[PDB]
Amino acid sequence: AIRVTQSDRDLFKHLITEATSYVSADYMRHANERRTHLDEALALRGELFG
Amino acid sequence: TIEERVKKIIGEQLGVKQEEVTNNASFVEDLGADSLDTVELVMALEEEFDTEIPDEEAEKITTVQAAIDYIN
Amino acid sequence: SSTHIEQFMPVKLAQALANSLFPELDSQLRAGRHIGIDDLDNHAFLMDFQEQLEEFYARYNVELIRAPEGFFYLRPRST
Amino acid sequence: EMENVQKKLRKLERDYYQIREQVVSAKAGWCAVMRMVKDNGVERRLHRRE
Repeated sequence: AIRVTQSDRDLFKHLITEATSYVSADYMRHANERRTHLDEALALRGELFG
Repeated sequence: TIEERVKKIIGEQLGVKQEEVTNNASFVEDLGADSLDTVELVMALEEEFDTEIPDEEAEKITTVQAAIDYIN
Repeated sequence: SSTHIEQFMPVKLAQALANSLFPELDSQLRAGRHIGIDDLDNHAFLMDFQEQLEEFYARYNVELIRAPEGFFYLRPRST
Repeated sequence: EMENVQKKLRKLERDYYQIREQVVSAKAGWCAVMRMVKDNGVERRLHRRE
C-alpha cells in the first residue's frame, strides 16, 4: 500500500512544482514590465502636469 | 463614431464583451476593471481621440456613460 | 566480453523472465485479467520489475498500464 | 529661464507620448491572457507575489 501511494505522490509533486516554476516566472516577468512602464508613464504625467 | 469608438476602446482594454458594455455599465463593478485596469482604460481613451484630461476630472469618470460624457 | 547476457538483454529483464511466477502471469495478462492489491504474489512481482515488463510487452505493440488505484492491465494499440 | 524650462517640458512631453503608446500596446496583448486564465489558475497559483 505504502509502496504504491508514495510513488504516486512523488510524481504529482514533481510535476506540479516544476510546471508552476516554469510558467509563473515568465508570467510575473510580463506583469513586471507592464507595471514598470506604467509607473514611468505616471511619473512623467504628474511631472508634466505640474 | 465616438459613442462606439468608446466601446471599441473599453472592450479591448478590459477584455469584456461588447454586450456587457452598456451606457450605464460602471467599470469597477460591472466590467471588473480595478485600479491599474482603469488607469490603462483612461490612458487608452486619451490615446484614441488624441486629447488630454485633468487628473481630477479624469478620476471622476467611473462609468461608460460618464466616459462618453467627458469624451463627447 | 562475448557470450555475456548483457550483449542481448538487460540482466533485470532476464531475471524477471526466469522467475517461476512469470508464465502464469503472462498467460493471464494476455487473457485480459486485471491485477489488484489482494493477489500479493503477482502484484509484488509486477511492482518489482515494472519497467522491464513494460519494455518487454512494448515489442508486441501493447502497453502494460498501471491505473492510479494500483491495478495493472494490458491495453493493445491499433497495430 | 521659463522659456528654457518650457523646452525641457516639451522634451518630457514627447517622452511621455512615446511611453503612453507603448503602455497601451502592452495592455492590448495582455488582455487575451487574462480572458484565458479565468479557469481559477491565476488567483494564487500563477500570481505568486513573492
